[PDB]
Amino acid sequence: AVVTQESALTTSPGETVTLTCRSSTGAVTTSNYANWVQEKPDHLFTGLIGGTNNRAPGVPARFSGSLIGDKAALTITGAQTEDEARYFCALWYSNLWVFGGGTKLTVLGQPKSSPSVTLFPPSSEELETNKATLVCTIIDFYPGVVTVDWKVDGTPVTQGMETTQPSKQSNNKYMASSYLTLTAREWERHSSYSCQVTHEGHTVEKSLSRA
Amino acid sequence: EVTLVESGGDSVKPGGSLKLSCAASGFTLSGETMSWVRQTPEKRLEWVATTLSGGGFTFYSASVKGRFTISRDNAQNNLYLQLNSLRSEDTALYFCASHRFVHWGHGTLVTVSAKTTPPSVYPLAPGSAAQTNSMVTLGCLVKGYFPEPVTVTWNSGSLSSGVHTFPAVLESDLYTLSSSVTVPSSPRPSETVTCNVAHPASSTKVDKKIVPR
Ligand SMILES: O=C(O)CN(CC(=O)O)C[C@H](Cc1ccc(NC(=S)NCCO)cc1)N(CC(=O)O)CC(=O)O
Ligand SMILES: [In+3]
Repeated sequence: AVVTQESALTTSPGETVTLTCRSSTGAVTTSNYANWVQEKPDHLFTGLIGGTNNRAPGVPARFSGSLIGDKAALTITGAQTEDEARYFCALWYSNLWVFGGGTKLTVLGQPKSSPSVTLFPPSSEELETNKATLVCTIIDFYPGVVTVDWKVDGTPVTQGMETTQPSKQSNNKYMASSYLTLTAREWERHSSYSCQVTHEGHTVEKSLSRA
Repeated sequence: EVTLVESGGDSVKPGGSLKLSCAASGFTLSGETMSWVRQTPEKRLEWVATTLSGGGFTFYSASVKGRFTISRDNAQNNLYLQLNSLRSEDTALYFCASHRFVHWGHGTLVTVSAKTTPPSVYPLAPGSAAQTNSMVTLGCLVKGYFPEPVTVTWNSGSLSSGVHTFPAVLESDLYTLSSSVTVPSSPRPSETVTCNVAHPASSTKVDKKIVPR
């Protein structure tokens, strides 16, 4: 059994939103004891709903769990700004527990903002070491969701790319950075390098030509 | 007031063993179903194990069966988890949760790696650059260190605004951090910029001045 949830959702403060949890194997039922937990900054978890309906003590009335469709659902009636968190769901399959991938929920507390991207070439000092680390910095983007894709000579570089996960900023915006590692030999063989960051449909591509 | 606090996580070499603890407060362990859950670097949640109350069954994730053992210590109001033929896959923040995951502990990190190493700092300068906003972004690559943390600063506090330090990244048993600064094209190259990095563990102190490419 696989448990699927929406990647991300975005609401504005005061609106009602619904997050769902689908079961690979079949209809979610009462005996899967649908569970909902929230994850806040600095990996702070707290249980919201248990047993498909039951609100943990202390959790505000705003959150509700239920079954709608062949799925388990969490509705946040009149979503508040402090509700921008990650929501995970868990289902019991009479032996084990299966957690879904989590839903990055966004409550717009400020205008949408595009990422400030910048690509750095590999330093001299580094190439000496037979290493070539291309750094792509992604900044002041809001919502906190980005997709990074790397291209070497127009071909999508399928590997050697590691990407950090979004992290808040004091202005409650987010950052991330991606890395592209190659050997100094690899690097020589190519002349066009590109880091393309997509955010809410709009793709910003910062490139560089080596030769 | 219920309190959970796990301890025991440390670096460990692949194939090594560990034993984590979860001390409970606010309730009596015996009559409470407790679980172990792990959050990976990918920021994904995974069920590790559950032990039912009364004196009932204990269930294990397929990814954990045979290698990990859960134990209760009702006498000390402690929950234990033994980890034995450790794999790269097992590196994560481990947490214990109460019945139906209402209360959670703060987590304990277990890193399955090779060994301690001071960082290789690299300065990042723009490639024969321009100035869009009459603003230039400089940086610093803090590479191949172990274990975490690292302290990056710029002109040692002088530069505070325009600083973006990115979370670490672990690839071949070693971390990779990156830091940056944005400055008007007035300050650099006219004035110098230095990234100050300090690796506590290793008692490493390095300063890299960012000069033109
Ligand atoms: O809490 C859990 O992790 C498991 N929960 C599911 C839930 O409460 O959401 C389910 C659990 C009931 C429960 C207990 C055991 C099994 N599996 C058995 S008997 N397998 C037989 C193997 O030979 C299934 C369900 N609890 C139900 C409840 O809380 O009312 C009682 C308990 O936790 O002891
Ligand atoms: In139960």
